[PDB]
Amino acid sequence: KERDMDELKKEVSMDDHKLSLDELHRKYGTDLSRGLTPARAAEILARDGPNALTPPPTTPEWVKFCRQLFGGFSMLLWIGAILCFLAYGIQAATEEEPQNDNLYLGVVLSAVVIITGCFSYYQEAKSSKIMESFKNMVPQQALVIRNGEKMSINAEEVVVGDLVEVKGGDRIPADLRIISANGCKVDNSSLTGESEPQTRSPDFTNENPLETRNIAFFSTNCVEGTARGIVVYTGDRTVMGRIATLASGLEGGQTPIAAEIEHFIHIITGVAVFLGVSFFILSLILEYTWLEAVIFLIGIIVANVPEGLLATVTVCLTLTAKRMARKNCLVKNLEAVETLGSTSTICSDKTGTLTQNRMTVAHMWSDNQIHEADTTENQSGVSFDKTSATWLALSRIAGLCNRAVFQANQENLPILKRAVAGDASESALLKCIELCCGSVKEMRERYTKIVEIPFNSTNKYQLSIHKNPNTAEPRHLLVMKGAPERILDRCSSILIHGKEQPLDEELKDAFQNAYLELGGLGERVLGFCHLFLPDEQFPEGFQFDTDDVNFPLDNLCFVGLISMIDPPRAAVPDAVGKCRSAGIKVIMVTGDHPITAKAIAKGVGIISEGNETVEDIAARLNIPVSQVNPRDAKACVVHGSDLKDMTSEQLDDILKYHTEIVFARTSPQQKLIIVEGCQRQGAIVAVTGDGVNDSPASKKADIGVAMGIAGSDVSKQAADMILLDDNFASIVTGVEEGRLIFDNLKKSIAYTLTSNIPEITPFLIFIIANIPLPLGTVTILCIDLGTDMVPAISLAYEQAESDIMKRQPRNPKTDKLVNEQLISMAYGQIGMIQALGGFFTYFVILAENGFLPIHLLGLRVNWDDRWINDVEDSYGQQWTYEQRKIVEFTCHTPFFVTIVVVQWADLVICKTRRNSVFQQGMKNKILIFGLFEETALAAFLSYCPGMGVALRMYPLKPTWWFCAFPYSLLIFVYDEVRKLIIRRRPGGWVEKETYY
Amino acid sequence: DPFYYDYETVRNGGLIFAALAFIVGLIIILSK
Amino acid sequence: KKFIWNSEKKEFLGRTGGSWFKILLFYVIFYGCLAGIFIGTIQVMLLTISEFKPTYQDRVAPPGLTQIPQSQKTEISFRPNDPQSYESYVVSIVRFLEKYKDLAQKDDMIFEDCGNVPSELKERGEYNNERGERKVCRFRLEWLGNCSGLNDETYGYKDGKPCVIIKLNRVLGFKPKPPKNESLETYPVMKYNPYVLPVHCTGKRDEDKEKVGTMEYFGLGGYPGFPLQYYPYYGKLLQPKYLQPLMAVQFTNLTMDTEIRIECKAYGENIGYSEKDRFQGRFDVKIEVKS
Ligand SMILES: C[C@@H]1O[C@@H](O[C@H]2C[C@@H](O)[C@]3(CO)[C@H]4[C@H](O)C[C@]5(C)[C@@H](C6=CC(=O)OC6)CC[C@]5(O)[C@@H]4CC[C@]3(O)C2)[C@H](O)[C@H](OC(=O)c2c3ccccc3cc3ccccc23)[C@H]1O
Ligand SMILES: *[C@@H]1O[C@H](CO)[C@@H](O[C@@H]2O[C@H](CO)[C@@H](O)[C@H](O)[C@H]2NC(C)=O)[C@H](O)[C@H]1NC(C)=O
Ligand SMILES: *[C@@H]1O[C@H](CO)[C@@H](O[C@@H]2O[C@H](CO)[C@@H](O)[C@H](O)[C@H]2NC(C)=O)[C@H](O)[C@H]1NC(C)=O
Ligand SMILES: CC(C)CCC[C@@H](C)[C@H]1CC[C@H]2[C@@H]3CC=C4C[C@@H](O)CC[C@]4(C)[C@H]3CC[C@]12C
Ligand SMILES: CC(C)CCC[C@@H](C)[C@H]1CC[C@H]2[C@@H]3CC=C4C[C@@H](O)CC[C@]4(C)[C@H]3CC[C@]12C
Ligand SMILES: CC(C)CCC[C@@H](C)[C@H]1CC[C@H]2[C@@H]3CC=C4C[C@@H](O)CC[C@]4(C)[C@H]3CC[C@]12C
Ligand SMILES: *[C@@H]1O[C@H](CO)[C@@H](O)[C@H](O)[C@H]1NC(C)=O
Ligand SMILES: [Mg+2]
Ligand SMILES: [Mg+2]
Ligand code: NA
Repeated sequence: KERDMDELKKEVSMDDHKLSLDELHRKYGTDLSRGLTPARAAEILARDGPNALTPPPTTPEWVKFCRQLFGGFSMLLWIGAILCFLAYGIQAATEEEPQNDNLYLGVVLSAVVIITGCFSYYQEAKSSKIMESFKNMVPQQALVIRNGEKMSINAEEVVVGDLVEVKGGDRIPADLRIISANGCKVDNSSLTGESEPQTRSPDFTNENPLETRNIAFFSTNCVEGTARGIVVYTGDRTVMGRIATLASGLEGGQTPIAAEIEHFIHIITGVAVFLGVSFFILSLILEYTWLEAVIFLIGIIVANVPEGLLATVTVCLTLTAKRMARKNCLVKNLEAVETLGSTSTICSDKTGTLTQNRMTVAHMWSDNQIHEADTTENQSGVSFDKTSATWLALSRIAGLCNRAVFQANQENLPILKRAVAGDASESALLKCIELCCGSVKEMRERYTKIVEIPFNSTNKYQLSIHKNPNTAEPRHLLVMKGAPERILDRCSSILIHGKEQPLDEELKDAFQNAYLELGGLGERVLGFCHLFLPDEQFPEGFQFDTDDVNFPLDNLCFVGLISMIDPPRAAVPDAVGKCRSAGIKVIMVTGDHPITAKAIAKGVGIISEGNETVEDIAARLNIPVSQVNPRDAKACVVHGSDLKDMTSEQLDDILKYHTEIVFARTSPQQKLIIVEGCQRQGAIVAVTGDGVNDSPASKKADIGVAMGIAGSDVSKQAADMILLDDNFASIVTGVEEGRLIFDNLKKSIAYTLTSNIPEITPFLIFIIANIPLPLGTVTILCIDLGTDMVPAISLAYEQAESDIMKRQPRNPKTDKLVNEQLISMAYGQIGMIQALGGFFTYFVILAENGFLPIHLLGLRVNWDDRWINDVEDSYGQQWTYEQRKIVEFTCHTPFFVTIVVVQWADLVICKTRRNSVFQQGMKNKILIFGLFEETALAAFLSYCPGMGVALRMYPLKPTWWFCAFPYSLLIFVYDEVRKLIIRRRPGGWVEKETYY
Repeated sequence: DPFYYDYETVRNGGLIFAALAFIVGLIIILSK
Repeated sequence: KKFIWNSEKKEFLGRTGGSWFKILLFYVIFYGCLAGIFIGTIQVMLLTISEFKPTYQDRVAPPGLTQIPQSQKTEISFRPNDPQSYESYVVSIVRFLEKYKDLAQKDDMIFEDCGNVPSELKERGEYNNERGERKVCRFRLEWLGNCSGLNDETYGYKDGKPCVIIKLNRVLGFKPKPPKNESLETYPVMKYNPYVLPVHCTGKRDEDKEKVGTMEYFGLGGYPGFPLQYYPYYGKLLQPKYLQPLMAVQFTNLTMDTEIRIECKAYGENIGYSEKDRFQGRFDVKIEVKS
């Protein structure tokens, strides 16, 4: 009955916050100033559970090891091993002196699955191992008022309905119901995505518990001020608790690479069983009994299974995941390394993902001129002009008149990432002055503060007077900051290049348009002014006690505005542009305010400059918004309030007709609904986030991307890829590698699938033409799992043939990893030539040793006989059993060598899918070593002492090594003219039939 | 007699070829 | 939902008609070229070998030693009474010796009377075709006494004391070289050491050697071996209807109702052996005359 449990969690939360203080204390039974007796606290603590989310569901290591031993590819190898032991049991119980070929093959298939499981498991375990080294869960004790006294207890010992006090800096323990605040501002960024610190007031403000200010939330941090509140929700019943529990209990889906592997096996076994069955009937039609024909069916089906393609595909995926871990882009799931490339719609988060989630001084005003400050996370941008007197005055107004200072250990840390004590706005100002104006320590103590006035509840203004250390004037320096509407009313003089001027409207209106420019840009602006107090009316001995009008409120000298906002990360805009370049639809999904979300969207690239929303057109025409046709609006902003009242068809139309979409004020549950709406179209989805609200979105997405440091633990675990460096450009690297390894996997698969034809055709014509066996079993093992392993592994190292970040995302219903064109190439054209080359070397060996090829027909009848030691060749010679068997095995060895020789050309042509080898080039050193090792190993297997005894591989006469050369050269020339017609003629024949 | 083949010389040459091609390939993947 | 068979917009088994013809035409031309290439190279391969000699003969260095009753496991188990029990043996002996009858060797243009006494080798020039079809020395069934074919007693060789003839693996240009007069302990044998390839049978261990009482050999003129006057072989092309020498072996005093192992080892300098191939040079048999 867990379906209903998950459905009651996909719904946005309800509450009882809108209650009078008396109704609340009556419902919960709690003293508003004394809390409750510790007795009641322990009685609830041992009643419903400690205030902590239930730990994640532990995953034993034997379970995931058994997981790696299964899947889809390892399962095909399992059914192959089963068929091998079935054939061996049949052959054993029914005929005399049965052979151990099939048994050898079954144990080989079992070993293949075990080895693949051991290393794939070691890799996934290594990812989780280095992931556990990031859980730095430091216990945090809460301040609870019980029985009329203040005590600091563990966060888990907190219960429902008891007074809890929080101080600026402390973390909100459970979900509280504020009862009394003192200018308290909390941080709802990790939960509701609200960037700027939202204040918390005891009065109920909004019907939505998330938007209202009378509710403190789990995992939120009280930025500034102090407040009180009654615990309404505790443990897993909390807001972020229901979100995390929903995240763990969601479906992961089927990755694109996995679906491609499954469809690949569909074609492999399709042709495998077609061959096995048609040849089973063919063998019965010839002469072989049901006992023999059953072994033929099993042999042909089992022979058509790429035994080594499992290890090659695994190493391929592991190699690309290695490159991901090199750039601090760790993937938890191995196949998750491919999903980025196949993505065609990225749903991103604003706060903490698209942005830096930190107040930063954005723009400044001076000389009626806007100066943009550098807002990059690592300070690698344009520096404004810092040589004017207006700046030397404004910087002192900000560095002095501000309640912001660095803490103790803030020494070795950079100027931005260091911790600042106080308001977020004052922190941004302190960092900007400490960064672009030397230092604020000696600059603040240089002007000894006399009397200050903090921020006011009404007409919010902050002023202070300081002594003047200049060597030319002893007049007192008074400074004040505040909202521009509060400072314009108290100003008459204006600073410009060092001198003053009146409040003429020619430049005052120019100040108003600048205020609306920085404000309309989604930023928060402040005004800074100062004035020289006359030392004749207020001497150096007079003390301006903060009581009456000791300072002139008006007639001040305005220097300039200073705006601020959370800026996007450094490579975020460029990366968004790269994703749009690759044809990936970028859709912003955030719970922040739309006025800021739209500005960040236009600033990063989600909303292209020039495109207009459905509201922008109504504003440009001065007409109601209900009149404009939505088809004339490319982009659109969708509010969460309106999203709650939407159907499936409506969301489908929102995504179908609008190319640039921005979902604002959306709850985490709505984030999940949006991801589902994107998946309904049938496109690959990637969710990039950091907060707990991104957990149900990162889980249900085809691939989730969490920020490694600025992210929350729940969304980091529910994701499929972690960015340990928070460099969002890693998303671009990922979408590039995902396409790169996709094409390289195609090449490597066509390579392993090409060798199947010359591996099976010997047995096929052995059944048909009744000729001696041309190719042996152990030799086939030496090809699939011996030589070819290094070339197939090297095929992963191939680079881009054209620009992959230029082509559009692959269509999942069209561009299959193994389409019908690859089968027409490997099984149809190249493998066919390789099979003919093997048969040529075969007939050469037998014809030179006395058995003419025409004479080899119907010869296996007496050839395989172990007692007819007088088998006439074409010259009348009598061959014993072991003599002719020595020839057959020393005929299997060159067939194997022939395979390596034709694999040289097959590897060189598979390295390039469209380009010419002359164009791409043998710059792949792993491939060069692949051919050298392949050839040296093949020669060693034939000439090592004791191989005709152990592996029954006998030495070769040197002329055998040249029997395969013309076939390899032919393969190379044919595929080269193929890629040449593909280049010159990109229309359809060579392209839609062979280009795979 | 034509019923004899110097298999030891061919075998020795094949093993020397296998040794040289492998050490050369190792030099190939060690570009320094 | 799986009716991709056809549609009103033309598809059969997956693709259209015009597409099926294009692909089929391509595959026919492609595979046709592949066939012509394989045939041309196989023809060059045929041009690198001759018709009178195999280009390599080292894989048949030690000639084999076969027998007439090609048993399923080199075992001779039958009943001295039941005629159908030993039918499989006699059938193969008669068919083997069917080409040695006096009527089969009647043409004097292809047969040559070697002689009643084993003589030196008979080399008929070189192996080229400059000379005509060489002659083959005759070998009448009378040479194998008490084990002859259908001459006077079609005994079937099985009424107790069976017969098992041995044959030397026919090899082109092979010149048998018997051991020197300095015979390194070769088990009582006649002094006709220079013009006959000796072959001596024996048990295998202390048990088999005791169960096998007496053995009687039969050959050309009474020698247990192969005469050198019948070698070397000049291939089937130049010497068709060639008759390699034969030599019979009869086991008179056997222990009935007991399976005993016999090893007929052929001796000589040009006769090699092998621990892996029990037929190269030597020859084994498991006789059991169960009554
Ligand atoms: C037509 C058969 O041909 C022969 O065997 C074939 C088939 C199979 O037996 C093979 C192994 O065992 C098959 C194997 O199955 C499949 C393979 C592994 C397959 C591959 C799968 C893959 O993934 O890569 C390669 C390709 C072929 C293969 O590599 C091997 C190759 C060796 C085989 O030996 C070939 C035998 O002559 C058989 O006869 C007798 O065995 C026989 C008797 C049988 C019945 C009753 C009485 C008998 C008495 C006898 C007395 C003395 C001697 C034999 C007796 C014939 O019936
Ligand atoms: C071939 O078989 C005949 C029997 O048909 C053997 O003839 C006997 O020979 C012994 C001497 O060894 C005489 O004592 C008998 O009187 C003979 N019997 C008959 C009926 O002739 C003959 O010896 C055998 N030949 C060989 C070479 O063993
Ligand atoms: C043939 O073999 C038999 C054994 O089957 C030999 O005769 C036996 O001789 C032993 C003494 O050594 C006696 O104990 C047996 O009773 C004898 N058996 C028979 C049936 O006579 C015989 O000597 C052998 N003959 C030849 C010529 O080798
Ligand atoms: C039946 C088969 C063997 C025909 C063989 C024809 C091949 C070997 C010939 C046909 C055209 C030739 C190519 C013509 C163009 C180029 C580009 C140049 O920058 C390097 C040489 C290169 C790469 C030549 C290599 C050899 C080549 C590919
Ligand atoms: C127009 C040109 C390029 C066609 C080239 C055809 C050549 C490469 C073909 C024609 C006949 C072939 C040869 C046929 C006979 C032999 C002898 C054997 O023991 C090794 C293979 C070997 C040595 C083949 C090598 C390739 C070969 C020489
Ligand atoms: C197409 C070109 C570049 C490939 C270069 C590698 C060729 C020339 C090499 C690869 C394997 C080599 C063979 C390796 C093994 C043997 C056995 C040895 O006892 C004699 C040499 C001989 C017969 C070599 C002849 C040359 C050969 C065919
Ligand atoms: C071998 O030696 C014996 C005497 O030891 C002799 O009678 C015989 O003629 C010799 N044969 C040859 C071919 O030398
Ligand atoms: Mg966030
Ligand atoms: Mg294979
Ligand atoms: Na997932």
